[PDB]
Amino acid sequence: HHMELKILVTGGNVFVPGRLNAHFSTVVYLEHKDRRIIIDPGNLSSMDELEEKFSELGISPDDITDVLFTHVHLDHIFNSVLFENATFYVHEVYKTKNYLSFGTIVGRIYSKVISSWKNVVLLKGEESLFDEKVKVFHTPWHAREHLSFLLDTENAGRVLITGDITPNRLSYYDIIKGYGSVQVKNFLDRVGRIDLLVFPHDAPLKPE
Amino acid sequence: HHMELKILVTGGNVFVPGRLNAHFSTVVYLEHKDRRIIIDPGNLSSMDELEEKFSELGISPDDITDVLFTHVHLDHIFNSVLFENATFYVHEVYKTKNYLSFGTIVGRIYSKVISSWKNVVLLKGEESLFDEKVKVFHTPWHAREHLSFLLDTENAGRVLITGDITPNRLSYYDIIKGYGSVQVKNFLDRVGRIDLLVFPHDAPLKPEV
Amino acid sequence: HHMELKILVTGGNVFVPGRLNAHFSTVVYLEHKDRRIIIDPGNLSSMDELEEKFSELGISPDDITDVLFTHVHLDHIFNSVLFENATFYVHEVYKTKNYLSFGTIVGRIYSKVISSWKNVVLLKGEESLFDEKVKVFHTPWHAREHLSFLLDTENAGRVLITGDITPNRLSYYDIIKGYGSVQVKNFLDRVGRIDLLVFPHDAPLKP
Amino acid sequence: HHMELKILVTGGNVFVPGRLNAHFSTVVYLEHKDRRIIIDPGNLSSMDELEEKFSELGISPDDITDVLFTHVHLDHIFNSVLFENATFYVHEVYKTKNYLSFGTIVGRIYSKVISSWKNVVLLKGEESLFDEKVKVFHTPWHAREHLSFLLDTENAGRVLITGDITPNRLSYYDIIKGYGSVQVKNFLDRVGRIDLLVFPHDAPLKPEV
Ligand code: NI
Ligand code: NI
Ligand code: NI
Ligand code: NI
Ligand code: NI
Ligand code: NI
Ligand code: NI
Ligand code: NI
Repeated sequence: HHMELKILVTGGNVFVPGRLNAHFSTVVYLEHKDRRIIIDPGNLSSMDELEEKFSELGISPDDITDVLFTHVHLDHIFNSVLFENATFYVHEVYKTKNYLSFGTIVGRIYSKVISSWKNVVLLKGEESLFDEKVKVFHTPWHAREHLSFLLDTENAGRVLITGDITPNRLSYYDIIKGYGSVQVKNFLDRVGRIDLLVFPHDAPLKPE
Repeated sequence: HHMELKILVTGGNVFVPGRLNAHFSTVVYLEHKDRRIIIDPGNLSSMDELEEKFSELGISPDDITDVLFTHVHLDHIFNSVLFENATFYVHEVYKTKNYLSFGTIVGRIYSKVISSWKNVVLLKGEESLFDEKVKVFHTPWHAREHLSFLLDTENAGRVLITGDITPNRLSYYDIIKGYGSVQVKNFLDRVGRIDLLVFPHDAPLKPEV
Repeated sequence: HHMELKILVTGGNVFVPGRLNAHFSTVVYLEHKDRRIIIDPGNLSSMDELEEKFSELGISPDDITDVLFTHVHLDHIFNSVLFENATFYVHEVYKTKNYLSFGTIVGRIYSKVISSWKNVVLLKGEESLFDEKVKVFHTPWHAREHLSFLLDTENAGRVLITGDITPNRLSYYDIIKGYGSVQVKNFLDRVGRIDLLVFPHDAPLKP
Repeated sequence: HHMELKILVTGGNVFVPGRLNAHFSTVVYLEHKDRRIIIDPGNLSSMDELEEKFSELGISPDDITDVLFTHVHLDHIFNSVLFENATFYVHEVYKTKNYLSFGTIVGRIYSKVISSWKNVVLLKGEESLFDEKVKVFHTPWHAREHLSFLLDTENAGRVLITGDITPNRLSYYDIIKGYGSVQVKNFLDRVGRIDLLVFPHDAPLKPEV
């Protein structure tokens, strides 16, 4: 039973201080057996791209069975409100944050999104999920609850969903050049040879 | 009892076909007597600006008493989900649209936003609200439920919230130059002399003499 | 001799009053005989998409022979600076505008772009260009120099490059619904049956 | 003779892979004696904001005497084409990069911008400029030519223009939390107590005690 990967959205940034916040994460779709899995469902601003991709795939949001989060930042999780039948997976320490302290307005939005998750599995890191096709790593070098996911796929080989420990190619290159996070560098060394790096705010890359 | 206007957000556009939709409306705040009124609460992408402005004003979303919509487009209405204590005002023909036919995904979002409105006043056009400080016009030259609002303010004089019949200054200039919508031009002629045009996707403008 | 169309970039809008102006036009590429033609070269913010498309096509900006402008707005014309070997086509009345009056900063950028056009063909409207494959219409319902182009293509049929008289699909729908520009509506009636509408700030549409 | 700081633009990001690149840096303006100084003139997309700030200041691009670059990335340097009378300052090792190899189109744009700089001062790091009001640091943890600038200002105290070694507040917080660049962290330790951090793609921040 093979796991197939599709990148529904490659993420990016839209940010003007005090005026515009439309960051949007990469959205990863996986099919394995009877599971239809999303990692980082993304932000509202990706709605038209997702509409198009769901239509190509012949599926509805109602068919998504499992949704995993690298972390609890709105630009990665907002679209979670679409998936009423999914089980949601997230690192347990997210429960130690007071999201209502994020600002009157912003906190209310986090709270409404988070409250919509009716079935939640809390992770610790090191789990291997979906018949060992998905390995979970606790990678708290961005947010305390941050996770990265290593995927054993048929069509794309061994794929690392980095999350925001490496938001884009430049951040990855900074690690290679030796002046980035020592923790992230050590983590990448631990993971070892992979076929594809899937960043949250850039197009993916085959490591050199 | 004077009505005071503050423009919390001047709107704009962020659109890349097939990739990015982050249009965001102008957000207008009005204080009159014990009412705290918003016209077009805007889009999620304005959340940091709104945070700042609410903080300057010393208010919370819970203090908003009334929210009016030019029309039912997400970039104007999304933030309506923040105002749990407000009465919502919208043109009655919005009920004749099937929002779930807007796309599986996009329809679901519209439906969830619209369902959050627990107290709704249905407008027809021509209403004079808030002790005659707000005049409602049915201006369906964009969407069937579209409304424009004329405000009698103390601090900004006579202010027309156009909505999307004139999204920005260039669209207004096209009317003035004679090659824009005949219906919108007629409407502006009807309204007559005003002090300020507040567009949904641009900075406001003092009109030509 | 057939004319082939490729849409290199579908345009859009990025605009925050007082803070951000990154509007970018649709960029149309046409090959006909030995001509490599661009209509509305676009804005700086399309640079990565253009790099990718030029690389797919196996061409350089040096190989572009002809560049036509719907009108002289920066989000349509900026990338003209890349095409040093091209002949530029533009409506003659652009010369009657004082671009340095656009603002000290913005005027300077217009002036620098416009000064880079070394070979210019001035159009009036109604011209048929490239062995009658491109018909030029003067459509001054946005800017006095504004042009629209009707293209007789092999791969996409009859294609109207609207320019900013209809920036996107919504503006076209407003005309269909009867409350948009009467002049644009009459223009579209005059053009008649076409296979594709190519807007400057949206994906194209089969009418 | 005091040096006055004005932040003309706070920078940001606009990036959609394969479709849109409109990153734009913070733009810093300094007045000292007869000098009108820009650090990182920014990107084309800031043109309306710059227009408005230049108008407020009562100056033209022709009045800018000095322009310094944190580094040679288009979103920081593009607007350099506006300043015909300026001396440009940049780390010498930029000359070792082949900008034509950045891609046919992108390389062309870099080359045209860089060619417009008629008077250039090549920096090495550790220079003290403008009567010692500006200290230059070689901070190559982003690009080989990358510089940061420490400013002694009258109106904002001691200000660090970080450049892209810390693009925004989150990158700075990562350093404070202990999992960011060791080199950047050691650099901030070396700089010591300052009043303001000016990031290239975010609003500035008063540092942590
Ligand atoms: Ni994050
Ligand atoms: Ni992120
Ligand atoms: Ni609308
Ligand atoms: Ni709108
Ligand atoms: Ni235009
Ligand atoms: Ni345009
Ligand atoms: Ni950089
Ligand atoms: Ni930068």
